[PDB]
Amino acid sequence: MQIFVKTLTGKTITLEVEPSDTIENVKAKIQDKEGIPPDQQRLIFAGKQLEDGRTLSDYNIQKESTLHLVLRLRGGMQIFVKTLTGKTITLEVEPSDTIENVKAKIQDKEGIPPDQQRLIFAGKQLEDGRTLSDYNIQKESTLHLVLRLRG
Amino acid sequence: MPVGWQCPGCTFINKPTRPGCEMCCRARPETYQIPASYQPDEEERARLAGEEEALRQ
Ligand SMILES: [Zn+2]
Repeated sequence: MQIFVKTLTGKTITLEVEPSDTIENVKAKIQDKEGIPPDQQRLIFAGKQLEDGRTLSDYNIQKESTLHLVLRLRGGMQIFVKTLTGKTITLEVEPSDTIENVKAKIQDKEGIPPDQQRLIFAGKQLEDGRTLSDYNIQKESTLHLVLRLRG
Repeated sequence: MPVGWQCPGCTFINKPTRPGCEMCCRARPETYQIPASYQPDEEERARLAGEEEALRQ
């Protein structure tokens, strides 16, 4: 039977599967088509993240169902950056990222140069050259962004 | 069966109190209202409790 996998990047992938196929098998078929390693793939159906050892039938995924594919870094995690405007931005980072690395990702969302960003965590302003790991900043930690505005 | 806010980007259904999508990082819709009757799992409760700890300091 056929199922469809929709990516964020718009694209739709068509797969040939059996209800008995495991999520792992499905990711392998996506890798065969798109080159994406299964360990970087998150598949979503019925609002749930699908687990590798379950089958399509386990999730009641029927012929011509659409699954949604999101790509995530193998060793990554998320943190939140709260701004003084109340916007919360969610970022994918890893323990190895330096504060400078994190600022670069913030610049993509906020349009603010790193040299005008300050990040505060646990009452302390963070230093550019240190890692999230160094600061014991774990998954789902909230950092606070403050802007350095001229004048 | 999931309960929460659907990310309109990836269709993942998120914990009501999470500010951004657990799958794709997209921000929670501004129109979604956290239900007063939501009872967060222990990990999310502890996360929020941590945030609440920070404010008092
Ligand atoms: Zn999403």
